[PDB]
Amino acid sequence: MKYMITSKGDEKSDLLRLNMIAGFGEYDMEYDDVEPEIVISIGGDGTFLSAFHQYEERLDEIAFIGIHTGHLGFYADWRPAEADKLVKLLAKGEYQKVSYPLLKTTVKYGKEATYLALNESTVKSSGGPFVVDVVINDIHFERFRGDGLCMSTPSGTTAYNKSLGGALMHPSIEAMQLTEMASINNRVYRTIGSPLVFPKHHVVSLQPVNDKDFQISVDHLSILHRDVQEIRYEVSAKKIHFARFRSFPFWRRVHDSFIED
Amino acid sequence: MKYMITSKGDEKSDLLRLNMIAGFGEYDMEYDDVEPEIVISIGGDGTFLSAFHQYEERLDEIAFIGIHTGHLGFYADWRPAEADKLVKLLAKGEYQKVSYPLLKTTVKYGKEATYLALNESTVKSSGGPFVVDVVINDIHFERFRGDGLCMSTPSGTTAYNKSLGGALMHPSIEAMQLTEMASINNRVYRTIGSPLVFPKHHVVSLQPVNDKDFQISVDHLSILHRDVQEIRYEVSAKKIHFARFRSFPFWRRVHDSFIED
Amino acid sequence: MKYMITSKGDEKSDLLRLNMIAGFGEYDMEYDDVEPEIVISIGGDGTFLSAFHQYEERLDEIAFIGIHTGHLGFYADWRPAEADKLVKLLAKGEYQKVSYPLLKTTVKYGKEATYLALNESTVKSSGGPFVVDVVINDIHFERFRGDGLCMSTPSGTTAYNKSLGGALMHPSIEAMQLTEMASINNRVYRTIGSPLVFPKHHVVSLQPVNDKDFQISVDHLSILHRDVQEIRYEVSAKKIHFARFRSFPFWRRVHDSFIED
Amino acid sequence: MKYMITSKGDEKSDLLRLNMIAGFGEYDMEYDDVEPEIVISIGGDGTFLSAFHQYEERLDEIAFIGIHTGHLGFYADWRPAEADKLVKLLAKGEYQKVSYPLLKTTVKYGKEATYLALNESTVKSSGGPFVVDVVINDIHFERFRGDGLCMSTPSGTTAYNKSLGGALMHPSIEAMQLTEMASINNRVYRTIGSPLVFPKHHVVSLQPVNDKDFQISVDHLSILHRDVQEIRYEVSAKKIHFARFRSFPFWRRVHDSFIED
Ligand SMILES: N=C(N)NCCCN(CC#Cc1nc2c(N)ncnc2n1[C@@H]1O[C@H](CO)[C@@H](O)[C@H]1O)C[C@H]1O[C@@H](n2cnc3c(N)ncnc32)[C@H](O)[C@@H]1O
Ligand SMILES: N=C(N)NCCCN(CC#Cc1nc2c(N)ncnc2n1[C@@H]1O[C@H](CO)[C@@H](O)[C@H]1O)C[C@H]1O[C@@H](n2cnc3c(N)ncnc32)[C@H](O)[C@@H]1O
Ligand SMILES: N=C(N)NCCCN(CC#Cc1nc2c(N)ncnc2n1[C@@H]1O[C@H](CO)[C@@H](O)[C@H]1O)C[C@H]1O[C@@H](n2cnc3c(N)ncnc32)[C@H](O)[C@@H]1O
Ligand SMILES: N=C(N)NCCCN(CC#Cc1nc2c(N)ncnc2n1[C@@H]1O[C@H](CO)[C@@H](O)[C@H]1O)C[C@H]1O[C@@H](n2cnc3c(N)ncnc32)[C@H](O)[C@@H]1O
Repeated sequence: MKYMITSKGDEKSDLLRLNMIAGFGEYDMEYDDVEPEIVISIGGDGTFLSAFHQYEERLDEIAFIGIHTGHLGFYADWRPAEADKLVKLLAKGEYQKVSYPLLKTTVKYGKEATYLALNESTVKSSGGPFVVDVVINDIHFERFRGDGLCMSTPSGTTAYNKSLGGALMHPSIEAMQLTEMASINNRVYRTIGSPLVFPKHHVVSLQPVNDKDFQISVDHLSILHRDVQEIRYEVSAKKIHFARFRSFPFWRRVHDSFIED
Repeated sequence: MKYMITSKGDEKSDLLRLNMIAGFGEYDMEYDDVEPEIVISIGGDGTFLSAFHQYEERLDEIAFIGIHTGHLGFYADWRPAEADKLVKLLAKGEYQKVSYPLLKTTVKYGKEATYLALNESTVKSSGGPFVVDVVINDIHFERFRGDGLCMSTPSGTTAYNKSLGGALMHPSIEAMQLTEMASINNRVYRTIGSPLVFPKHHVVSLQPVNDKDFQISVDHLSILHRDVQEIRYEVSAKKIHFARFRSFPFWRRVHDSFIED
Repeated sequence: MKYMITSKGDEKSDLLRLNMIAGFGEYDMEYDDVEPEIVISIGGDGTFLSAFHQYEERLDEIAFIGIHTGHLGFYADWRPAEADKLVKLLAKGEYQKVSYPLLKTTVKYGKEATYLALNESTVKSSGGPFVVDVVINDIHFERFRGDGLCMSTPSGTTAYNKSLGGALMHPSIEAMQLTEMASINNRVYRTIGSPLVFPKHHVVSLQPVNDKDFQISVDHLSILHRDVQEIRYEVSAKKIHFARFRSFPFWRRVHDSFIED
Repeated sequence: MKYMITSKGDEKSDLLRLNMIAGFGEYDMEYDDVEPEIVISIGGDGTFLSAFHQYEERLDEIAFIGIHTGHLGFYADWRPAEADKLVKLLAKGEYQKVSYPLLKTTVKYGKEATYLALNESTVKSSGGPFVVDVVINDIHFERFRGDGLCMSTPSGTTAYNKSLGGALMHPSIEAMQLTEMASINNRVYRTIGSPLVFPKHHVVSLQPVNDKDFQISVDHLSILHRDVQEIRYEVSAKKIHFARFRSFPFWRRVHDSFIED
C-alpha cells in the first residue's frame, strides 16, 4: 500500500531508511507521506512518538512499526538486521494489527483544545506554586499541592509514570493512571499519595485554585497555557494500531528493557 | 428471601443484629444461614472478609452488604443509623447488584489447592530467605529476592497493596496487581520494582529456587505450605456481588477513608 | 539589644508586629534593621526563610525567632498569644542559643557565585532533558537523568526533601542529604535511587553532560543560570542561630506538624 | 600478632584460608581463635557478620578484614588475588584502623537483654497484627501499625534499610536510621512514613499496645521474644574497627555494588 518512513536523522537511520525504500521499490509499494497506510519509524521511542503525532489525524487508517537503531524501544521493537525481512512480510500484508489505548486531554480557557497522548500528559505550574483541585466524575477528590501531576496511558506506564512510582499496566487494559510529582503532605495538606488507575468513561478534571497558568506537556510537546480553567483527562475512544509480524509480548518487552537483555 | 447476618461479636454489633432480625420478622424474610441469598455483615472490613469466606461456595447466589459499627469500611459502607431503612428497602428487593473481581490462587505440591481472595494473596518465606522465580504466561520475568510478594484484587488495592506502594484501581477493571515486599536490588540482583497490573487470562506463577516452604496468606487466612512447587495467580472467573441501594462511588469511598470524612 | 521584626504583611502579622514593637519600647530595646542582634519573623516558614536571607551576611551576630500567625511552622514555632511573654523574656536576655547547619552552594561559570540555604538547593534543567554527572569527592558516582536533584540541610529534611522520599534528619547532625527527582532507570540508565546523606567536608559536584543551562533554586529563590560548568554542595561552616526560651524538641515539632496537633 | 580466619566453608574459601595460614606461618604470626587481634573473614557479608558476632565481646581489641570470594561485599572488600599481599602488609602491621558505629538494642521483659548490631535490628509481630507505640526521648511520637520496623547502623543503610526506602548514610556519621515496613495509613491511622535519622544519645523505644510477642532480628539472628515490655535503640558507645591497607571510599564501594563494577 501507501507507506512512509521517518528517520531520527543520524547517518545510521537515514541509510537504513534509504535501503528500505529501495527494497520497497521491488514491490507494489508506493512512498506517500500524505496519506500512508503504513508508517515506519527508525530511531528510538522519541522518533516513534514524533511519527504518532505527525499522523494523529489518520490513526484509524494507519498501522505503525518502529525500528530501533539504538537500544531497544518500547515502541521501536524491531532490530535493524530484520529490516529486509520486514520489507518482505509487509509488502504482502497478511499481518495482524494490535491496538493500544490513548489518553485524551482537553484544555478549557475563558475555548477548548484537545490533544492525544501515546505516553502521558503532565501539568506543572508556570513558575509559582502548583495547587489544583482534582475532581473525579464531578466529585471533588483532593486539593493537590506540589510539583505536578502525570496522566499516563497503559503503554506510557513504563515511561515517566514509572519514574514517579506508578504501576506498569498491560496495554490491553483500557485505562489511564495518575501519579503525583512531589506532593506536600502535612497536617493541613493531604493527597492520596498512591497512583490512581481509572477505567474508560471516567473523567478526571484539574481545576486551578489561584494561579491559572500551567505548563502542560503531551508526550514530548510542552506548551505554556494561560487563562486555563480546566484540564480534563479521559481514556480516548481513538486507538493507535501497530503492525505485528511476530510475538513480542509486552511483559517480555518490559523484561528486556528493565531486567536485562 | 433467605438472609443471614454476621456480627463482629461486640455488644454494639450483636444488638444491631438482633434489632435487624426483629425488623426482618415483619416481612417475608426468613433467617437461613445455610443457603441465604442476602448476607449482611456487621462490624468492619475484617468481619466482612469473614462473611465472604464463610459463603465463598455460593458467591453467585448471594448479595453482600456491610454495616460498619466502627469507622467506615471499604466493604462495610452503611452506617448503623440507616439499618432500619436498610431492612425496608431490602425486604422489597428491587435493588441493583454490583459485582467486583476476585483473585484465584492455585497452590501445587508434589496435588492442588485453590483459594479465592477478595483483598489479596501474599507469599513470604517460612523462616529462611525468600527467593522465587516469577513467570508471566510461561515467560520467565524475574528472580525475586526479598520479604515477599502481594497479589491484589481491584478492591484490595486500598488494603495491603496500598501500604506497599501499589496503585489504587477502580473495581470495574478486571485485573490483579502484584507488588514487592522489600526487594533486594544490587549489581547481581534485579527486580522490576514497580507494581505490575495484569488483565484477565494472564497467569503469574511463582516457582521456588531453593527453599520450598512458604507462608501463603489469603485475605486474613495465613497457611504454612510445605513441598510447594508453584503458586499460580489469575483473575477469577467468579465475582462477588454487592446489593446497592444508593450511589456511593468507589473514589468517594476512597476520599472518605484516606483524605477526610 | 538591637532588634528588628519582619511581617508576612497581612493585617494579623502587621498588627502583632506593631504591638511587639510597642512592648519593646518599654525596655532597653532599640529597633534597628541594619545591624540587629535579634530578628523576629512573623508569618510562616516562607516569612522566616525571607528573614534568614535578608540577614545572611550577619548570621553569626544574630539570633532568630519565628512566630507563626497561621499554622505551626518548623521555624516559626511560637504562637501569637505568647508574644508578650516573648517580649519580656528577651529584653532581659539570658536565653540559650541553638545552632542548625546550613548548605553551601557554589556555582562556577566560564566565575563563581556562592549561596547559603537553610532549607535546600535544587537543580532542574532549563527546558531540555536534565543530565548531570554526579561526582563525590572527585569520584564519579553516577550519571543522573531525570527531572532534577535536591540537596537538603537537616532542618530542610521536612520540606521538599520529605516530599521526594528523603529521610528526616535531626538538626544536630552536621550533614546534607541528596534526593532524586524522577530518575530514569532502565537497562542503559542507572542511578542509586536512594537518598544520600553526606557528612561535613564531603563535596558533591554536579557537572553538565550536554545542555549547560539549569534552573538552580536556593530555598525560595530560583535563578536561571547559563554557561554553568559545575555546582558544588557542601555543609557550610556557617550556622544559623535560634534564640530558645523553652524546650520544643525537633521530633515533637515533627510530630506536631505531621502526625497531629 | 594473634590472628584467626573464618571461612564460608565452601572449597574456594577453605583453601584460601589454608593458603593464608601457610603464608602467616612465615612471619611472627600466631593463629589464636580465642583472643585474636586480627580477624579475617573469607566469604561474603554473611560470613563477615558471623565473624563480628563471634567476637563481639572483644571489639576494641580486634581489627577486622573481609575477603570476598564471591561478589564484592560491603564489608568483605578485598579480592582473593590480593591475599598474599594482604598477608605481608599485615604481618608488619603499620596499618590504619577505621571505626564504624554500631546499634545497641535493649529488650526488657517482666529482665533485660542487650545486643549489638553491625547491620540493623528489626521488630515484626509473632503472628498477629504488629502495633507498637514509638517513643523518642520519652516523647510519644507515633502509633505504628503494619509489618514492622527496621533500625539501621550507617553501614547497614545499604542492606535491609535500602530495600525499605531508607537513605544511605556515610559511616563517619554517628547515627541510626529507622524505616517502616508496610505501614497502614488512613483516616484513623497515621505514621510519619519517612525514614528517621537519629544522632548519638537519642533513645527510640518501642512499646507494645496489645500483643506483647515479637520476632526481633539482630543482623542475621532472629529471636522470638515473649512477654516484651520495651525495645530500646540507641547508637552504641562501642565501635567496630577495620584494618585498612588502601583507600577504598564508602561511596566508591556504593558505586561499585549498585551502579556498576
Ligand atoms: N510550594 C511551592 N511551589 N513553593 C512555596 C514557596 C515558599 N516556601 C517556604 C517554605 C517552607 C517550609 N519549610 C519547611 C521545613 N523546613 N519543614 C517543613 N515544612 C516546611 N515548609 C513548608 O513547605 C510548604 C510549602 O511551601 C508550606 O507548608 C511550608 O510551611 C519555599 C519552600 O517550599 C518547599 N517546596 C517547594 N516545592 C515543594 C514541593 N513540591 N514539595 C514540598 N515542599 C516544596 C521548599 O522546601 C522551599 O524551601
Ligand atoms: N535475605 C535474607 N532473607 N537473609 C539473608 C541472610 C544473610 N544476611 C547477610 C548479609 C548482608 C549484607 N550486608 C550488607 C550491607 N551492609 N550493605 C549492602 N549489602 C549487604 N548485604 C547483602 O544483603 C544481601 C542479602 O543477604 C546479600 O547481597 C548481601 O551481600 C543478613 C542480612 O540480610 C539483610 N536482609 C534481610 N532481608 C532483606 C531484604 N528483604 N532486603 C534486603 N536486605 C535484607 C539484612 O540487612 C541482614 O542484616
Ligand atoms: N527525558 C526528558 N527530559 N525528555 C526526553 C524527550 C523524549 N521522550 C521520548 C521518549 C520515550 C519513551 N517512551 C517510553 C515508554 N513508553 N516506555 C519506556 N521507555 C520509554 N521511553 C524512554 O524514555 C527515556 C527518556 O526520554 C528514553 O530512554 C526513552 O527510550 C519524551 C518522553 O520522555 C519521558 N520522560 C520525561 N521526563 C522523564 C523523567 N523524568 N523520567 C522518565 N521519563 C521521562 C516521558 O514519558 C515523555 O513522553
Ligand atoms: N493488620 C494486620 N496485621 N492484620 C489485620 C487483619 C484483618 N484484616 C481485615 C481487613 C481489612 C481491610 N480491607 C480493606 C480494603 N479493601 N481497603 C481498605 N482498607 C481495608 N482494610 C483495613 O485494613 C486495616 C488493617 O486490617 C483496617 O483498617 C481495615 O479497615 C486483614 C487484611 O489486613 C490487610 N493488611 C495486613 N497487613 C497489612 C499491612 N502491613 N498494611 C496494610 N494492610 C495490611 C490485608 O489487606 C488483609 O486482607
